[PDB]
Amino acid sequence: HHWGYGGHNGPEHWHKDFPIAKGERQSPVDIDTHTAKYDPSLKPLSVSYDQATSLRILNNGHAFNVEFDDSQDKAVLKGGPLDGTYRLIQFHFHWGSLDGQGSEHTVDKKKYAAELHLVHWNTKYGDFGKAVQQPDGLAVLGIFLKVGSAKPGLQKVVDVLDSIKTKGKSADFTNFDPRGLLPESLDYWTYPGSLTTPPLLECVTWIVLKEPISVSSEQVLKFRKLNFNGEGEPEELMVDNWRPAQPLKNRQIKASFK
Ligand SMILES: [O-]
Ligand SMILES: [Zn+2]
Repeated sequence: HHWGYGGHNGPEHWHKDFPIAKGERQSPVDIDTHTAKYDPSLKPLSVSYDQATSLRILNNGHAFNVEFDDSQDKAVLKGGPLDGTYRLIQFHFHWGSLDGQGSEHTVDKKKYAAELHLVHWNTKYGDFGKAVQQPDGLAVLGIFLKVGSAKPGLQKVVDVLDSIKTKGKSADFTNFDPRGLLPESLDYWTYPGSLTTPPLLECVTWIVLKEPISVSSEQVLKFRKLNFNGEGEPEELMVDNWRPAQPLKNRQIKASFK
Protein backbone atom coordinates (compact mmCIF):
# COMPACT_ATOMS: atom_id res chain seq x y z
CA HIS A 1 0.00 0.00 0.00
CA HIS A 2 1.22 3.51 -0.83
CA TRP A 3 -2.02 5.54 -0.44
CA GLY A 4 -2.21 8.57 1.85
CA TYR A 5 -3.47 12.15 1.96
CA GLY A 6 -0.51 13.83 0.33
CA GLY A 7 0.01 15.82 -2.80
CA HIS A 8 0.33 12.67 -5.01
CA ASN A 9 -1.26 9.72 -3.19
CA GLY A 10 -4.50 11.24 -1.79
CA PRO A 11 -8.21 10.38 -2.27
CA GLU A 12 -8.36 11.28 -5.93
CA HIS A 13 -5.74 8.60 -6.65
CA TRP A 14 -7.10 5.74 -4.59
CA HIS A 15 -9.29 4.32 -7.36
CA LYS A 16 -6.25 3.07 -9.29
CA ASP A 17 -5.34 0.43 -6.69
CA PHE A 18 -8.86 0.25 -5.18
CA PRO A 19 -11.41 0.51 -7.98
CA ILE A 20 -14.32 0.21 -5.49
CA ALA A 21 -13.49 3.82 -4.77
CA LYS A 22 -15.96 4.68 -7.55
CA GLY A 23 -18.57 2.22 -6.26
CA GLU A 24 -22.23 2.52 -5.38
CA ARG A 25 -22.03 2.61 -1.59
CA GLN A 26 -18.99 4.83 -0.85
CA SER A 27 -18.42 6.97 2.23
CA PRO A 28 -18.42 9.64 3.41
CA VAL A 29 -21.37 11.63 2.03
CA ASP A 30 -22.95 15.00 2.48
CA ILE A 31 -26.05 14.75 4.69
CA ASP A 32 -28.75 17.05 3.20
CA THR A 33 -30.84 17.63 6.27
CA HIS A 34 -33.97 18.47 4.27
CA THR A 35 -33.83 15.32 2.21
CA ALA A 36 -33.10 12.85 5.07
CA LYS A 37 -36.28 11.17 6.14
CA TYR A 38 -37.34 10.68 9.76
CA ASP A 39 -37.84 6.99 10.21
CA PRO A 40 -40.11 6.47 13.19
CA SER A 41 -39.16 2.79 12.93
CA LEU A 42 -35.57 3.45 13.98
CA LYS A 43 -34.68 2.68 17.55
CA PRO A 44 -32.60 4.44 20.12
CA LEU A 45 -29.02 3.48 19.74
CA SER A 46 -27.68 1.33 22.54
CA VAL A 47 -24.10 2.30 23.30
CA SER A 48 -22.83 -0.13 26.00
CA TYR A 49 -19.30 0.95 26.99
CA ASP A 50 -19.42 0.34 30.75
CA GLN A 51 -17.14 -2.67 30.51
CA ALA A 52 -14.84 -1.31 27.80
CA THR A 53 -11.12 -2.29 27.93
CA SER A 54 -8.88 0.18 26.10
CA LEU A 55 -5.39 -1.27 25.49
CA ARG A 56 -3.08 0.73 23.26
CA ILE A 57 -2.78 3.83 21.02
CA LEU A 58 -1.03 3.49 17.72
CA ASN A 59 0.10 5.97 15.07
CA ASN A 60 -0.52 4.00 11.85
CA GLY A 61 0.76 6.63 9.45
CA HIS A 62 -2.71 7.95 8.59
CA ALA A 63 -4.34 8.60 12.00
CA PHE A 64 -3.99 7.30 15.51
CA ASN A 65 -6.05 4.38 16.67
CA VAL A 66 -7.18 3.78 20.28
CA GLU A 67 -7.50 0.00 20.38
CA PHE A 68 -9.81 -2.02 22.59
CA ASP A 69 -10.06 -5.65 23.69
CA ASP A 70 -12.53 -7.01 21.17
CA SER A 71 -12.08 -10.68 22.23
CA GLN A 72 -15.39 -10.54 24.23
CA ASP A 73 -18.53 -8.52 24.26
CA LYS A 74 -17.37 -5.70 26.54
CA ALA A 75 -17.96 -2.47 24.57
CA VAL A 76 -20.80 -3.03 22.15
CA LEU A 77 -23.10 -1.11 19.85
CA LYS A 78 -26.66 -2.43 19.32
CA GLY A 79 -30.06 -1.05 18.44
CA GLY A 80 -30.60 1.94 16.23
CA PRO A 81 -30.67 0.53 12.62
CA LEU A 82 -28.67 -2.53 13.56
CA ASP A 83 -29.51 -6.18 14.05
CA GLY A 84 -27.28 -8.04 16.39
CA THR A 85 -24.27 -7.01 18.32
CA TYR A 86 -21.18 -5.08 17.18
CA ARG A 87 -17.91 -5.03 19.19
CA LEU A 88 -15.80 -1.88 19.48
CA ILE A 89 -12.41 -2.53 17.92
CA GLN A 90 -10.86 0.98 17.79
CA PHE A 91 -11.59 4.64 17.42
CA HIS A 92 -9.77 7.33 15.53
CA PHE A 93 -10.24 10.81 14.19
CA HIS A 94 -10.01 12.71 10.97
CA TRP A 95 -8.99 16.37 11.11
CA GLY A 96 -7.86 19.35 9.15
CA SER A 97 -4.95 21.77 8.86
CA LEU A 98 -7.34 24.51 9.98
CA ASP A 99 -10.72 24.42 11.82
CA GLY A 100 -12.70 24.97 8.58
CA GLN A 101 -12.14 21.44 7.33
CA GLY A 102 -11.35 17.98 8.75
CA SER A 103 -14.68 16.09 8.90
CA GLU A 104 -15.48 13.37 6.37
CA HIS A 105 -19.25 13.66 6.57
CA THR A 106 -20.66 17.10 6.00
CA VAL A 107 -24.08 18.50 6.98
CA ASP A 108 -25.68 20.70 4.30
CA LYS A 109 -22.11 21.04 2.98
CA LYS A 110 -20.81 22.29 6.33
CA LYS A 111 -17.39 20.82 7.27
CA TYR A 112 -16.47 20.36 10.91
CA ALA A 113 -12.96 20.71 12.33
CA ALA A 114 -12.75 16.96 12.95
CA GLU A 115 -14.76 13.72 13.08
CA LEU A 116 -14.44 10.81 15.46
CA HIS A 117 -15.14 7.27 14.23
CA LEU A 118 -15.88 4.47 16.72
CA VAL A 119 -15.53 1.30 14.67
CA HIS A 120 -17.45 -1.83 15.58
CA TRP A 121 -17.73 -5.28 13.94
CA ASN A 122 -20.62 -7.71 13.84
CA THR A 123 -19.99 -10.69 16.11
CA LYS A 124 -21.97 -12.99 13.86
CA TYR A 125 -18.87 -13.01 11.59
CA GLY A 126 -16.43 -13.95 14.33
CA ASP A 127 -13.54 -11.63 13.42
CA PHE A 128 -13.00 -8.20 11.91
CA GLY A 129 -11.45 -9.58 8.79
CA LYS A 130 -14.51 -11.64 8.01
CA ALA A 131 -16.83 -8.81 8.93
CA VAL A 132 -15.37 -6.38 6.35
CA GLN A 133 -16.34 -8.80 3.57
CA GLN A 134 -20.07 -8.49 4.47
CA PRO A 135 -22.62 -5.72 3.76
CA ASP A 136 -23.66 -5.67 7.43
CA GLY A 137 -20.17 -6.38 8.81
CA LEU A 138 -19.37 -3.00 10.50
CA ALA A 139 -21.17 -0.26 12.38
CA VAL A 140 -19.28 3.01 12.63
CA LEU A 141 -20.45 5.74 15.07
CA GLY A 142 -19.46 9.13 13.69
CA ILE A 143 -19.26 12.20 15.93
CA PHE A 144 -18.43 15.70 14.69
CA LEU A 145 -15.98 17.97 16.54
CA LYS A 146 -16.32 21.74 16.63
CA VAL A 147 -13.85 24.08 18.22
CA GLY A 148 -14.92 25.97 21.34
CA SER A 149 -14.72 24.73 24.92
CA ALA A 150 -12.39 21.91 25.85
CA LYS A 151 -13.69 18.33 25.97
CA PRO A 152 -12.40 16.99 29.32
CA GLY A 153 -12.71 13.34 28.27
CA LEU A 154 -10.45 14.01 25.33
CA GLN A 155 -7.44 15.25 27.21
CA LYS A 156 -5.96 11.88 28.10
CA VAL A 157 -5.79 11.20 24.39
CA VAL A 158 -4.23 14.56 23.54
CA ASP A 159 -1.64 14.27 26.28
CA VAL A 160 -0.23 11.00 25.02
CA LEU A 161 0.27 12.06 21.34
CA ASP A 162 3.81 13.34 21.87
CA SER A 163 4.71 9.69 22.60
CA ILE A 164 3.44 8.35 19.29
CA LYS A 165 4.54 11.17 17.03
CA THR A 166 5.56 9.06 14.06
CA LYS A 167 4.19 6.14 12.05
CA GLY A 168 4.57 2.74 13.74
CA LYS A 169 4.85 4.11 17.30
CA SER A 170 2.49 2.82 19.97
CA ALA A 171 1.95 3.45 23.69
CA ASP A 172 0.03 1.73 26.43
CA PHE A 173 -3.46 3.26 26.66
CA THR A 174 -5.33 1.34 29.37
CA ASN A 175 -8.27 2.55 31.41
CA PHE A 176 -9.61 5.09 28.92
CA ASP A 177 -13.43 5.55 28.99
CA PRO A 178 -14.84 6.35 25.57
CA ARG A 179 -18.13 7.47 27.06
CA GLY A 180 -16.41 10.79 27.73
CA LEU A 181 -16.22 11.41 23.97
CA LEU A 182 -19.99 11.29 23.40
CA PRO A 183 -22.33 14.30 23.07
CA GLU A 184 -25.43 14.63 25.26
CA SER A 185 -27.91 13.52 22.58
CA LEU A 186 -27.79 10.29 20.58
CA ASP A 187 -30.03 11.55 17.80
CA TYR A 188 -28.50 10.30 14.51
CA TRP A 189 -28.58 9.91 10.77
CA THR A 190 -27.93 6.52 9.21
CA TYR A 191 -27.08 5.19 5.77
CA PRO A 192 -25.27 2.19 4.12
CA GLY A 193 -21.75 2.95 3.20
CA SER A 194 -18.09 1.97 3.22
CA LEU A 195 -14.76 2.22 5.00
CA THR A 196 -13.33 5.69 4.25
CA THR A 197 -9.80 4.37 3.88
CA PRO A 198 -8.50 1.83 1.47
CA PRO A 199 -9.60 -0.89 0.94
CA LEU A 200 -12.83 1.12 0.84
CA LEU A 201 -14.95 -2.02 1.41
CA GLU A 202 -18.70 -1.53 1.26
CA CYS A 203 -19.37 -3.14 4.66
CA VAL A 204 -20.49 -0.29 6.94
CA THR A 205 -23.72 0.83 8.53
CA TRP A 206 -22.93 4.51 9.21
CA ILE A 207 -24.52 6.09 12.27
CA VAL A 208 -23.64 9.82 12.40
CA LEU A 209 -24.64 11.80 15.53
CA LYS A 210 -26.38 15.10 14.89
CA GLU A 211 -24.87 16.86 17.98
CA PRO A 212 -21.19 17.71 17.67
CA ILE A 213 -18.86 17.63 20.65
CA SER A 214 -16.80 20.75 21.52
CA VAL A 215 -13.10 20.50 21.81
CA SER A 216 -10.63 23.33 22.42
CA SER A 217 -8.36 24.87 19.85
CA GLU A 218 -5.40 23.67 21.94
CA GLN A 219 -6.73 20.09 21.81
CA VAL A 220 -7.02 20.03 18.03
CA LEU A 221 -3.68 21.88 17.63
CA LYS A 222 -2.09 18.94 19.36
CA PHE A 223 -3.58 16.49 16.83
CA ARG A 224 -1.89 18.59 14.11
CA LYS A 225 1.61 18.07 15.55
CA LEU A 226 1.57 14.39 14.73
CA ASN A 227 3.49 13.08 11.72
CA PHE A 228 2.46 10.86 8.85
CA ASN A 229 6.10 9.94 8.40
CA GLY A 230 8.27 7.52 10.29
CA GLU A 231 10.98 8.38 12.88
CA GLY A 232 13.73 10.54 11.50
CA GLU A 233 12.14 10.97 8.06
CA PRO A 234 11.32 14.37 6.51
CA GLU A 235 8.57 15.77 8.77
CA GLU A 236 5.08 15.71 7.17
CA LEU A 237 2.48 16.96 9.62
CA MET A 238 -0.55 14.64 10.05
CA VAL A 239 -3.23 17.07 8.84
CA ASP A 240 -6.11 16.77 6.34
CA ASN A 241 -6.50 13.03 6.77
CA TRP A 242 -10.07 13.11 5.54
CA ARG A 243 -11.69 11.72 2.41
CA PRO A 244 -14.19 14.18 0.82
CA ALA A 245 -17.85 13.49 0.35
CA GLN A 246 -18.71 10.86 -2.33
CA PRO A 247 -21.77 10.53 -4.49
CA LEU A 248 -24.86 9.34 -2.66
CA LYS A 249 -26.24 7.35 -5.63
CA ASN A 250 -29.15 5.18 -4.89
CA ARG A 251 -29.13 5.65 -1.13
CA GLN A 252 -31.41 6.99 1.50
CA ILE A 253 -30.23 8.75 4.64
CA LYS A 254 -32.61 8.15 7.55
CA ALA A 255 -32.98 10.34 10.65
CA SER A 256 -33.77 8.97 14.13
CA PHE A 257 -35.40 12.23 15.17
CA LYS A 258 -38.47 14.05 13.96
O1 LIG B 1 -11.60 6.19 8.33
ZN1 LIG C 1 -12.49 6.95 10.02
